[PDB]
Amino acid sequence: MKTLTGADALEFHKKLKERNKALHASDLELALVHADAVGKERFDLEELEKICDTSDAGRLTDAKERNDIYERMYYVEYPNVMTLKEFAHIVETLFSWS
Amino acid sequence: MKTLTGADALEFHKKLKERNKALHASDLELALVHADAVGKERFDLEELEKICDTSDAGRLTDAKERNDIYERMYYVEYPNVMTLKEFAHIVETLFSWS
Amino acid sequence: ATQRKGTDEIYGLGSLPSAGPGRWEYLANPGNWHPERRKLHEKLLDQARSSALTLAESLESDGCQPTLFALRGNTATGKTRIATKKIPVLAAALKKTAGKGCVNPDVFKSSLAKSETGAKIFSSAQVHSESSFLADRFEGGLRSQKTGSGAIASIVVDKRLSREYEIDSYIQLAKETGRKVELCDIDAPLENSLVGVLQRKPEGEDPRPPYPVVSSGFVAVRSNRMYVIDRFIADPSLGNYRLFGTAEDGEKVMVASVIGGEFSVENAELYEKITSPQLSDLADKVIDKELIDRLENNIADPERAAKTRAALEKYSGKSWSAALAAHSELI
Amino acid sequence: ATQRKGTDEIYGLGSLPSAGPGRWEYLANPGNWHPERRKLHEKLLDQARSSALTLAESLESDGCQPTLFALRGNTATGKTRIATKKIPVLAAALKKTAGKGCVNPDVFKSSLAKSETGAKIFSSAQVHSESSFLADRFEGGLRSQKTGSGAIASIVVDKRLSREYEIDSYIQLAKETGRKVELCDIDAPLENSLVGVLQRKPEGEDPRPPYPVVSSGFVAVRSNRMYVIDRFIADPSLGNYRLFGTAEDGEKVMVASVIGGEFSVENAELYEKITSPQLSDLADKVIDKELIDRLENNIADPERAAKTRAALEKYSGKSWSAALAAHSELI
Repeated sequence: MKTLTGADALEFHKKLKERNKALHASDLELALVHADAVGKERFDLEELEKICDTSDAGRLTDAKERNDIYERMYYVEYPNVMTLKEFAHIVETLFSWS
Repeated sequence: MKTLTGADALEFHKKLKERNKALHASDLELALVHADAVGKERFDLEELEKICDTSDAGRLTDAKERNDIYERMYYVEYPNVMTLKEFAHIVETLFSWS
Repeated sequence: ATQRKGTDEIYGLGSLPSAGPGRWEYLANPGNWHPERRKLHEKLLDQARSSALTLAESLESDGCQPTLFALRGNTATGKTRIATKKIPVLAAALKKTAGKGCVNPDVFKSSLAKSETGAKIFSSAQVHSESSFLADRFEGGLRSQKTGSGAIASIVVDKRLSREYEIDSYIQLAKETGRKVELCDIDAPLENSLVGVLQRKPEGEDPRPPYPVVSSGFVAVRSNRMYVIDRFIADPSLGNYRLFGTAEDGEKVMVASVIGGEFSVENAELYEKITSPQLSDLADKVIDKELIDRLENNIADPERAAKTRAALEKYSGKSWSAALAAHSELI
Repeated sequence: ATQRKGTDEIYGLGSLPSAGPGRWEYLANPGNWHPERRKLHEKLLDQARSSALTLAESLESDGCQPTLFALRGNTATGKTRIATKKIPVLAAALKKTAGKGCVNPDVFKSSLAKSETGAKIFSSAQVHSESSFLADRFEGGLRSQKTGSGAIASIVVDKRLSREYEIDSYIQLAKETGRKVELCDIDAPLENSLVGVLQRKPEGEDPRPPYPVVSSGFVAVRSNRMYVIDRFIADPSLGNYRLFGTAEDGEKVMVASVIGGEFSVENAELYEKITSPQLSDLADKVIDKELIDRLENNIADPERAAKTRAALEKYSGKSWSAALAAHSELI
């Protein structure tokens, strides 16, 4: 198809960003409502950190990043996981691979 | 899966509405940028109305509705249609059926 | 006739006014019609009204208060099955009329297309305008129609009902005439509607629209779905709402409902899917062995599986758009 | 060993500290390792550094200024092919090392898993921690590495690079060491990554991760894609960015690029698709004849078609999650 250039490319890029940001926000919002309804355990980084490592061997430092990454993963990607305990198995799996 | 009830159902419903409204808006926004880039003819209801009928034999009256319906259809559903002239064939087709 | 002129040009007297309500009021005037056609119109309204009245009497006798039964959903989504199974009071009434008596702009099409000659001679598109006008007069006569108890008659509207203005108008109709609104909203994926249309045989009476009708119907019914639900969430006394969607194996399941003001989501995942049209292009997709096998892989019922592949095989190598177009032009 | 203990527990001296940078600084200390293992570490860093230096010399001789070549993309998306075809200066250098010399946390895995014994005896997961630590030391020695002209050495990083903090850190590295950033970002649909992983043979050295690794990698690389592009839109002197996506027939096409500050979208439709993870559930989907046929229907290359169905047939009747899990546990 036709390549978008100059101002059109930029504007398509800007509008797509807004679209993906609303989708991003909405995915978590919707997952949280469903998590309350099934009685999924509230996400707690500290408790999770006690049972596995969420620093990437220290590569990941900013705690506002570690929360965002793992809370969102817990609710959005793994909606059938119900406990922080189970989610730890998963996180450990992710850390064992590249 | 588990039925959502009471406040959870309502909240899922509210959050889904926002999601679909951003998607709704974004679909048109993105289609307009792409339409400018390919040089698709600007949507003009009056010109379209001169070549076909956009009232549903008068069932459709509110001109702010007729524009919204057809402009959005023109850009979002039929992005490879480039002329109001071609889009008229389509609208005529839609009006010939239930 | 000479070309695909409409029956309103052919049987209409004099020039055809370009735009309803100028063409509308012209159509609404019997003197504007040939006497044979005007006589045909009267006969079909009498048949239809007799059927509707039968539905209304059955419904009232089964303790149903004045009700507008509305069957919302895109073409060939499986609305008849849902009605038959999920609205048992209506299923009992429809059985006494073999499904006749409903308000539907296509109800008169076969009769008008055969013109009492014994064979279909006009295309659906040729008779559409005429049958739309007859359906509106049919519906008009029903709005303050009474049964033998003096009660307002229950009626059945099975249109796509895809747009807000349509929804608003039927609500207003119900409110003004003291009717409850029983609304079943039925969803299937677009490809199921396309397959559904190709399975419909010309000798059968169910309409065979081309691709843009089915696709645009799908977008609109999905995009306006939650507005419909809001009307019921906002006003519990309007009546009841139920949404049925299609699982992977093709079975209808309830997805959301408002029953007596109670709002629940029986299937959150499907609810998210079937309230948006998911624009991610189907019209150009070619019907090949793989598409056919894929669709068959989620059909376990033998008769349906067979009819489905038989319909698709007839247009193998064609795009959806070309298949529906070809299947649409059949008379 | 006795169970799936890691090689850092096995070859590490004394107790293993629970949390890097406590486990990190413990790993970083050679005295904390058995002398045989420490000797193995030195030998592999020397092999790796010799390869990287070869890449750097080839790149500089071909007139390439100090550059961090970054190959972003989820597992098994087709990054090697893209590099080989779309970065010809790198393709010429990689040919002199048979693809060795790149910074990749998996580069040491096979050597560590065989421990110079002549056969693979540790699982990928057993050696992962150790090889991650070796990769970081490898990369550390490269950051201010020089060629024979005194110029900073070009380097090649082919990690998933899915997260913002990863992206930020490599940009900072490049900025601090005077390197340009040449970034190719390669996307395939998740199912292509899953099929890609099942085609990878245990005797082959390319990693075989289980489902959650591939899926979570996919979500992250897609969700963080536009942030990467912004860095290049915002700072043209950073270097160049190119995004390649996968068409229906499986061919890579360019989707977006920032080349010399110029931003263009070569494929708007794909750009919209491949900047979000489209959560609409794959882990439980069963590999059956239909899935296999469907995937085959869009593969025209015979060798690839064959390898693809051969890999899938081995796990027919299994879910994606179960197939990757089983294929992952192979040594």
